[PDB]
Amino acid sequence: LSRVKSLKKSLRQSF
Amino acid sequence: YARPIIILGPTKDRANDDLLSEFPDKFGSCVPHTTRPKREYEIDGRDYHFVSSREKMEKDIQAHKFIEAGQYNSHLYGTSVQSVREVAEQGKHCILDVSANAVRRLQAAHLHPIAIFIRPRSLENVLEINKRITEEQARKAFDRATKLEQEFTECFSAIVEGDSFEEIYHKVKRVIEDLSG
Repeated sequence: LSRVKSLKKSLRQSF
Repeated sequence: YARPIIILGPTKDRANDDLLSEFPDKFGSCVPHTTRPKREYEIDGRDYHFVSSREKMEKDIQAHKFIEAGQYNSHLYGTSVQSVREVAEQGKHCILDVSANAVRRLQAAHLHPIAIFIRPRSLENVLEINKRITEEQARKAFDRATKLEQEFTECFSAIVEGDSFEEIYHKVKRVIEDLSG
């Protein structure tokens, strides 16, 4: 898990 | 109408990727939303649905238009109910990389997700089905999977186990075939 896609990174701050 | 797929637990990302690559006619990805500005080579409606107004996307999140929503680097991202529906209606299973909270949201939108949990039998078993990680990382993955099962068990269509990723992948494919009736 390096250079993870931004959409997948957005899962780390979820509403 | 093809049921959307949410795989959870250790190795789910590898399972998601492999299904997409092996059966491009059967499985597909839906188009996410973001508020970030469009860049070169990106196409609205293909790479993302690009939202001009952050205020608009916040209202839509609050109106339950998204099964999963989040933020990164100052901008909003999310997976809309309508985007999943568009894939399902084209006859492809939508492979969803989303949290277990998105399952109840898809059900409430009457999209009938097939939710599959990959359950590690033990710490030892994590290092059997994932060869890329340390014992202490496997411990963290194991604790996550334990908490996920304790919380989300009622949402699962099925739970799969195995002594290798290959066996798990085989069982995952079999579950999707069975639940596609």
